[PDB]
Amino acid sequence: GWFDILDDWLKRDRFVFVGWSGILLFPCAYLALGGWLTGTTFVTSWYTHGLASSYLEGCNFLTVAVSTPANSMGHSLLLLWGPEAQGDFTRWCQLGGLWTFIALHGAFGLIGFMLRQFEIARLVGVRPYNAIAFSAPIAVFVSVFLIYPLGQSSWFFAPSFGVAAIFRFLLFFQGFHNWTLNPFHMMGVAGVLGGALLCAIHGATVENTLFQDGEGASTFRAFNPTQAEETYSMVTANRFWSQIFGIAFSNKRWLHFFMLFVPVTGLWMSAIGVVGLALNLRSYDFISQEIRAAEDPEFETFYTKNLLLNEGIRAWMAPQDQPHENFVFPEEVLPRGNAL
Amino acid sequence: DQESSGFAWWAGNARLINLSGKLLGAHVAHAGLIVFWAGAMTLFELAHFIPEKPMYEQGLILIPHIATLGWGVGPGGEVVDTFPFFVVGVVHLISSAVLGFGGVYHAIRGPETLEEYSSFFGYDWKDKNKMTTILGFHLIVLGIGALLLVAKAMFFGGLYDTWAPGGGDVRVITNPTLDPRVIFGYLLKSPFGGEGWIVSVNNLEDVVGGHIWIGLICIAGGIWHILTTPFGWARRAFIWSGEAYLSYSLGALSMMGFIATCFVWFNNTVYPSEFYGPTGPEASQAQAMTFLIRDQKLGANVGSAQGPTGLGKYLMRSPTGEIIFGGETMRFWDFRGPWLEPLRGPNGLDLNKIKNDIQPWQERRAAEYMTHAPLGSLNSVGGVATEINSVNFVSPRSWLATSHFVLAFFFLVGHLWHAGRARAAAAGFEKGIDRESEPVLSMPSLD
Amino acid sequence: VSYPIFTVRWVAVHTLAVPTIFFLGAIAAMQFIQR
Amino acid sequence: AELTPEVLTVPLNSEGKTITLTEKQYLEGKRLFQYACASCHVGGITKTNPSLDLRTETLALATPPRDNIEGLVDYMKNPTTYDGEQEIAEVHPSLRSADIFPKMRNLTEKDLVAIAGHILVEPKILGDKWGGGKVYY
Amino acid sequence: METITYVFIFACIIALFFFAIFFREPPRIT
Amino acid sequence: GTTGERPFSDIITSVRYWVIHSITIPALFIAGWLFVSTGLAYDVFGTPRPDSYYAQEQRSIPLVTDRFEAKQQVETFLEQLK
Amino acid sequence: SANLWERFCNWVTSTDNRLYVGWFGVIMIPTLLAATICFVIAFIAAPPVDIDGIREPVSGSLLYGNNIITGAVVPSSNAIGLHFYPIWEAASLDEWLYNGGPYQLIIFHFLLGASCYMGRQWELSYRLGMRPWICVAYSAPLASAFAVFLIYPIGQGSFSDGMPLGISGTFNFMIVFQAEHNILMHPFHQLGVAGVFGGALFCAMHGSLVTSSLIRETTETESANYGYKFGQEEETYNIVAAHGYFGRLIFQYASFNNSRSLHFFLAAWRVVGVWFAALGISTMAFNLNGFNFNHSVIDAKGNVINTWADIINRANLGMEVMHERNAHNFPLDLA
Ligand code: CLA
Ligand code: CLA
Ligand code: CLA
Ligand code: CLA
Ligand code: CLA
Ligand code: CLA
Ligand SMILES: C=Cc1c(C)c2cc3nc(c4c5[nH]c(cc6nc(cc1[nH]2)C(C)=C6CC)c(C)c5C(=O)[C@@H]4C(=O)OC)[C@@H](CCC(=O)OC/C=C(\C)CCC[C@H](C)CCC[C@@H](C)CCCC(C)C)[C@@H]3C
Ligand SMILES: CC(C)=CCC/C(C)=C\CC/C(C)=C\CC/C(C)=C/CC/C(C)=C\CC/C(C)=C\CC/C(C)=C\CC1=CC(=O)C(C)=C(C)C1=O
Ligand SMILES: CC1=C(/C=C/C(C)=C/C=C\C(C)=C\C=C/C=C(C)/C=C/C=C(C)/C=C/C2=C(C)CCCC2(C)C)C(C)(C)CCC1
Ligand SMILES: CC1=C(/C=C/C(C)=C/C=C\C(C)=C\C=C\C=C(C)\C=C\C=C(C)\C=C\C2=C(C)CCCC2(C)C)C(C)(C)CCC1
Ligand SMILES: CC1=C(\C=C/C(C)=C/C=C\C(C)=C\C=C\C=C(C)\C=C\C=C(C)\C=C\C2=C(C)CCCC2(C)C)C(C)(C)CCC1
Ligand SMILES: [Br-]
Ligand SMILES: [Br-]
Ligand SMILES: [Fe+2]
Repeated sequence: GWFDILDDWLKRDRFVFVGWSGILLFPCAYLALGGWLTGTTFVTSWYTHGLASSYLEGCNFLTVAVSTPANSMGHSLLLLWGPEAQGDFTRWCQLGGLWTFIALHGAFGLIGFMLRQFEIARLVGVRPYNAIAFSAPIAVFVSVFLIYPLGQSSWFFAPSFGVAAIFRFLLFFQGFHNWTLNPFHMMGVAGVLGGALLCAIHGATVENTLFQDGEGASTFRAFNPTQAEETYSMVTANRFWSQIFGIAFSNKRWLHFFMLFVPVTGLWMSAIGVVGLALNLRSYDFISQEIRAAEDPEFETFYTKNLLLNEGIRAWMAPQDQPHENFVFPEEVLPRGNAL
Repeated sequence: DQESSGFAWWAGNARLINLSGKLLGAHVAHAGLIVFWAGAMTLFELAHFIPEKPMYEQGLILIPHIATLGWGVGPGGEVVDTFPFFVVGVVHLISSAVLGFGGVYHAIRGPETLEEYSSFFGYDWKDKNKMTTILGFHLIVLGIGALLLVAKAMFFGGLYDTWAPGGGDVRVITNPTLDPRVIFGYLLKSPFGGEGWIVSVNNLEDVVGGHIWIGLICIAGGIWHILTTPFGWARRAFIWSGEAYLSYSLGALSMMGFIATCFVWFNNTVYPSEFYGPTGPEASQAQAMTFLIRDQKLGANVGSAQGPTGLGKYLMRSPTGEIIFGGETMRFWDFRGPWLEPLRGPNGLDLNKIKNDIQPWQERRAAEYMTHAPLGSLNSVGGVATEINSVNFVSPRSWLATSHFVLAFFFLVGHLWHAGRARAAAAGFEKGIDRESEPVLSMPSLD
Repeated sequence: VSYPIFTVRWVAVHTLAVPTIFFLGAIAAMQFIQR
Repeated sequence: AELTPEVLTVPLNSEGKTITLTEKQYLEGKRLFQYACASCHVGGITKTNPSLDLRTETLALATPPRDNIEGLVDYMKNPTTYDGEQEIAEVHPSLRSADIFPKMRNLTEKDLVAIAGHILVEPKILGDKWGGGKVYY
Repeated sequence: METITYVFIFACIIALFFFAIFFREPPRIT
Repeated sequence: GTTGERPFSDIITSVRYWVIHSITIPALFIAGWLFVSTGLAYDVFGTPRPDSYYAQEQRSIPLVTDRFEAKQQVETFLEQLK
Repeated sequence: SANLWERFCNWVTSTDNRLYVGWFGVIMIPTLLAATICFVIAFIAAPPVDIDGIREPVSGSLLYGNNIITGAVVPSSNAIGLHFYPIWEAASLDEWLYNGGPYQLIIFHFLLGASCYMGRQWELSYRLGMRPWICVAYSAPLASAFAVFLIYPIGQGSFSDGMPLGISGTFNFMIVFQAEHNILMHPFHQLGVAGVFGGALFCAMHGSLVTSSLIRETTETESANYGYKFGQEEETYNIVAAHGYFGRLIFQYASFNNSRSLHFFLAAWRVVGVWFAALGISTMAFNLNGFNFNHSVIDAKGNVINTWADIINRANLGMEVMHERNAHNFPLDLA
């Protein structure tokens, strides 16, 4: 029963639980949090983005990142030993080898971690609603770091690990994608919004409903942990909203569950949208308008205005942003308003 | 001995029922700290101001305040001697030391109760008049300062008037405006674009002449609160709770941190553009101003030049039929100031004086305000959103506007915090409801 | 009681914590470089 | 070994003779620049009048040719428009600048000799991001 | 059409509102 | 509930801690500072010296043209600067 | 016997009405009704409005730009800047239209009216014995809405740039800003993303763990969401049975022991950063914009070495130029 021997140890309730997941989650969920930090202050991506990455370069926390490989690369999983660096951490490094290293690990580390909840939820024995809810970020990442590049040109145009790095990515889509007009994303928004409201509507709705089941003028003493039954009478809270916002709850059994949906739900939504994006198959235009605009120098909606910003945020952007494709944009050709 | 009988930790602070000599000497404690900053930062501002360089190109916000009264002034706004400044700065650090000296006192060896020891420097919040009285008292301490300006602009060296005949120069306000309707009319109307509640002040005497109407009212308030107990109506309403008082006296500041944040931003007078920055609108005008001269000199005829939008390239009418600067600069037609006024006519800008009368100095002054406009960056770097790294001044009018809001807001929400929970003490809900007696369980459920 | 020191809850902190104190010191060496 | 002195080696006067700079005296042209001109012409372009730039060509064509230290010095002493006449010191601050916008009062020869270098030194650095504003960067 | 649809899908969010704020099946305390 | 909790909640207060640790931090802080102080970082990752981005002249950017021999490019693009 | 008014004030404060008509409600209700019905109609047939000063009516709408995502209610004209445009001004209702008079009318009602809600949001917090800080969490909300409807306007020139009330006009207004202030390069916008990108990852858990921990009351005979009959002072979900898991997910101490710590904070996360962003915006209302790293990073010779934030720049320069083209005749945009 050596199998059960290994087992026995691993899953032994330490301080920070290890277990089977651990042989996956932990290693990968390390070189990843890791590799990020390593390059974060040490490597430059001057060979793919002719920009400065590392703090060593003088970069700022925000402006630092482990920017994706040169689009000249493709989707090659830039192995250390692959025909790329041919074996040469230094080179492999300069070739922005790591970003594949940081994504795939973070990939499998994001795997091991959902499996990590499932392990526990099974051990302590509880509904798999944690791990189930982890689909949300699972999809999201996969969508924006794996399928997208894959569906586009190179790993290049894939997100790059840094904040000003991803801040880029937003305006990228706004530029050549007009993300803000894709129904789906408008649900992603929807989720992260409805959910942020719930997290708090219910959040401050509890703190301000509960009872005097303790002594002082403070609540951190009030009954618990699992003893006395329920701190907030959902009846005294109920009638408050059904007179204020019109419709209130009943059965926290669903409130919690409805709280599961909203976010994880919508999040997933955009992820689809994004898959639309790898295929440039996006929601950019509204023909009905283009034609109604074409023949009418007097027809104008925010639809159109916005649409321009896009052209701006692309003619000015692109050249210095997609170097591999040597863009030669003469000052004239350059679109830009009156007086600016 | 608290934390167990006392309610909480973070909220540990607040212990105060009927009285407390620790909390008294705690406001005298902080009300002293505040004094410390006044001076320390002052001695940190003079410790810097280059011989002669824009007062706003250097991060000065206190020094500029001292200037408005007429200290270090100079014809035009140019500091004469780096001294009047150092006086208030150190007199504040020594003021600060004084604040320090007896606050820690009431705080550690100072007598607890204000009933056991003293019987006059002793309160109780339910004490309807004790509180009522102290009111008219600090009201009087304000009726006093409310006069400092009155004799400072009228007796010890008037206020710097950038609305002076020859230019910016500390003049001595001898004729304060004491016309009941004009000084009481200011607050009583004008909210938006038309004009500001009171951020709308033209001359330096409507202020001094009014800061006179204020030094009495509040002064005559004490002879009213110190002299009388609450009336017959206000008894009701008002939760004379201890906490509640923090709120009633608190959410007022939120109002002022706002009516302040708008003063540093718009008011040119009390906010001499020479000591602080050039009001957001002002800069926008200097923009057109410049390029209008630039272009007029190159032979263009501004009067007739038709915009590209077809509107008016340099000049266009206002919904009042007045004349005003075009471009986008239109939004700011209500703006007024000394460098422009002479180049202004009866129906707004005057096509004539604008053509030749365009004297040589107004060019650079209206040029400075362009270059240095109220816009900067989170990490200092004056210029538009995407300006390379070179200039790095961030308008004071910008910091004072940003600052005061952030605070002015939290306060409003701070008004809520207490004004509504204190409405839970006089009701006993504060701490939640009674697990057996819940008022919604004894109600004909609407459904 | 009888507690050990080479616990697993120990190897963990030492994987990311020790290299970090190497990192912050490495960084600190940069707050000076120039040209 | 990036900003060699053969690059700090600029033409001080018209005639065609040359004066070289130190890694040192450069910073000041700059430190000065920002104290002194920042307001406008940042990156090498006048904001009061975009029409005119601090580019090497421009200056060279100007009159009197200002593509030389003495010249940018002449200017910093006496300010005149492009092409000969119209002394513009009554507007554009200069050592003349009848004590106007004091940013000028203080400076000295050590100063003007350098700032002026900074202007001709830059483009040698910044390809031409020096004259072109907004579009480059 | 196009607009006729927009004003419709809308006026039902208004009905759907009226209906769940007055045709709420009362919550029972048992 | 059950907890195989090792010390922790005080091992900071540990007398042998802040001792054998008053030896480890600085033996770690500067350990890393030297990876930086030598210039070592560079040669480790390939990162350029604030002097080693563009050649002493040319205005090009060493953009890796190809994929299969990417390294060879990087080699000559490096030797480049001189 | 009490006179008629005494009745009046009890009916407005009666904890009995289907919906509370609180004192704050005597102003909220008439107010919000106004905002809406005006708008909802303007949203149908909104006559071409000319936001910017330039007489070039840009009017998305239904009977004009009949789409939901295109249209909206358009702003106020620079022309009348920060000026109050009372419908009784425009020498013709049709005037009021050009200048977008409907905008103000609605936005001010929805502004003060939703504060009334903020207000009459606590009126049960008292007229019903129970902790009042519910309306306090509604601060993260009302405020922010103001930050984008009142503050920025008092900030810049005029209501001309006040988050138009439209789907796309949103996007527009969003972009404009990101081009005029580096708000994405800001540690204030960050805090909204901090809480919003939090309340989310978080609503996901308390929802998660809470359903993940429920007794046993039906066995798929039907639903498990019946495991709580409304009104019971019991707690359908176990607490330590819950924590038991997360505490196990991330080492103990890291999972919540006390329920009070649980929830409550569930506000803590959002409302805190939600205020910040609300402010971040109210801040760039006086132009204390995001950090500037344009060029920041340099070389030895002085060659410029691009920070990431440099590209981000072009993505702004881009729009900076195109934004409101033909509406400015000079080179620097101070609003
Ligand atoms: C009726 C008697 C009386 C009087 C005259 C005062 C007067 C004052 N109290 Mg006060 N107080 C009183 C009773 C009184 N208190 C009682 C019974 C209590 C509770 C037991 C308190 C609790 C209390 C607290 C917590 C605080 C005060 C503070 C103050 C000062 C307000 C600062 C200000 O106005 O800005 C100054 C602006 C002016 C224009 C002032 C004009 C100059 C006047 C005051 C001349 C005074 C001459 C002398 C004192 C030298 C200067 C004094 C110094 C404060 C500068 C003021 C001196 C505040 C303070 O400053 O103390 C640290 C404060 O924080 N009081
Ligand atoms: C560390 C925190 C802090 C600091 C350093 C400052 C600093 C300053 N505040 Mg201020 N303020 C703060 C917190 C702070 N505040 C908070 C929490 C609020 C509530 C929203 C305010 C509300 C406020 C107002 C309404 C005003 C200031 C003003 C000022 C400036 C004048 C200094 C002063 O007035 O001397 C005291 C003596 C003076 C002669 C200054 C002006 C005298 C008038 C304005 C006072 C009228 C009563 C007013 C409520 C008292 C203000 C005191 C308060 C600022 C500390 C100064 C830079 C003044 C300025 O205009 O800034 C733009 C001003 O009008 N503040
Ligand atoms: C907010 C205003 C305020 C108010 C209402 C009070 C009120 C009080 N303080 Mg007090 N105090 C204050 C501000 C205030 N203080 C400040 C700002 C400091 C530090 C600078 C102190 C430092 C202090 C100490 C050390 C003590 C008190 C004491 C007291 C209590 C009795 C003494 C007294 O008040 O004399 C009333 C004040 C007068 C009659 C004014 C007289 C002024 C003459 C001209 C000079 C006073 C002496 C001075 C020359 C020498 C100062 C040294 C001093 C510490 C002994 C009384 C409740 C205790 C006390 O003395 O009780 C018997 C006590 O031991 N205070
Ligand atoms: C502006 C005037 C003002 C005054 C005089 C008070 C006074 C008081 N407040 Mg208060 N409050 C205010 C404004 C004010 N507040 C505002 C604007 C808000 C938000 C809108 C609040 C929100 C608030 C809450 C939630 C509570 C109070 C409480 C209190 C009381 C306890 C005192 C206390 O805890 O401080 C002593 C020290 C602290 C409170 C700690 C301050 C330092 C914090 C913890 C920062 C920690 C550092 C760390 C980096 C924080 C990370 C950020 C994260 C916390 C978001 C006291 C009467 C407590 C109470 O109910 O009793 C009255 C309480 O629970 N206040
Ligand atoms: C600066 C603002 C300020 C002020 C004026 C006070 C004042 C007070 N707090 Mg307090 N508090 C604050 C901020 C403040 N707090 C914050 C931010 C927190 C969150 C951590 C708390 C948490 C807290 C708790 C839990 C308690 C208090 C308590 C108190 C009271 C008793 C003080 C005491 O027992 O200390 C004892 C003093 C010492 C142990 C030594 C302190 C050293 C001195 C005071 C500082 C010296 C200043 C300076 C360096 C020297 C000047 C030199 C000069 C002499 C020349 C007193 C009224 C107690 C109370 O009963 O009220 C509710 C209490 O239980 N506070
Ligand atoms: C009760 C809580 C409390 C505490 C602990 C302090 C503490 C202090 N005040 Mg203060 N103050 C308070 C209430 C408080 N005040 C109230 C109710 C008012 C009414 C005006 C003032 C008015 C005031 C003035 C005019 C001045 C101070 C000053 C100060 C000192 C400067 C530090 C500063 O940040 O505070 C100033 C005010 C605040 C800080 C308000 C809240 C801001 C906090 C958070 C400070 C920064 C902490 C920050 C939040 C860190 C975490 C951020 C978060 C995102 C995680 C500091 C000791 C200065 C001083 O005395 O000289 C040096 C000064 O000039 N205060
Ligand atoms: C705002 C972005 C965001 C971040 C920062 C984030 C972070 C986290 N979410 C977790 C959980 C969850 N998130 C969930 C739903 C969501 N989470 C969301 C959004 C986020 N969630 C969205 C909003 C949904 C809600 C709608 C569920 C409910 C969970 C879990 O229950 C779980 C948890 O219990 O948290 C406490 C934690 C699991 C830790 C882990 O998987 O380690 C293992 C992975 C490691 C250590 C390696 C990292 C893997 C990645 C791919 C590598 C990337 C590394 C770089 C990119 C670092 C980025 C930094 C630079 C780019 C600047 C972790 C703290
Ligand atoms: C059509 C139009 C006009 C606009 C656009 C709509 C758009 C763009 C998208 C829809 C997109 C899709 C498909 C999915 C989005 C999914 C996303 C669902 C988020 C969910 C948002 C949502 C459903 C609700 C949020 C509701 C809200 C803000 C408050 C209600 C809170 C609530 C349920 C009960 C209040 C409440 C809570 C509580 O705990 C207690 C004790 C009491 C007493 C209470 O009353
Ligand atoms: C103008 C001017 C001046 C002055 C002025 C003044 C001095 C004034 C005033 C005044 C004012 C302006 C005032 C005020 C105020 C008041 C208030 C602010 C109030 C209030 C209150 C309230 C509102 C309340 C409360 C309540 C309610 C709300 C309802 C019911 C309940 C109760 C009763 C609680 C001068 C020349 C010097 C300067 C400049 C100009
Ligand atoms: C109690 C308390 C507290 C506090 C309090 C207070 C009240 C505060 C503060 C503070 C203060 C209130 C203070 C003060 C002071 C001051 C001093 C102690 C001073 C000094 C200094 C000096 C005097 C100096 C300066 C100078 C001069 C002299 C001149 C010029 C030069 C110089 C700059 C050097 C604490 C925190 C503990 C917390 C708890 C409670
Ligand atoms: C790489 C690699 C690897 C691994 C790795 C690693 C191991 C990484 C790592 C790592 C790490 C482990 C890093 C780190 C770090 C860290 C740091 C450098 C930090 C920091 C910082 C901070 C953060 C601080 C502070 C703070 C505060 C206190 C305030 C706020 C918050 C914060 C946190 C910011 C191997 C060999 C396998 C393979 C090859 C590649
Ligand atoms: Br636009
Ligand atoms: Br313009
Ligand atoms: Fe819950």
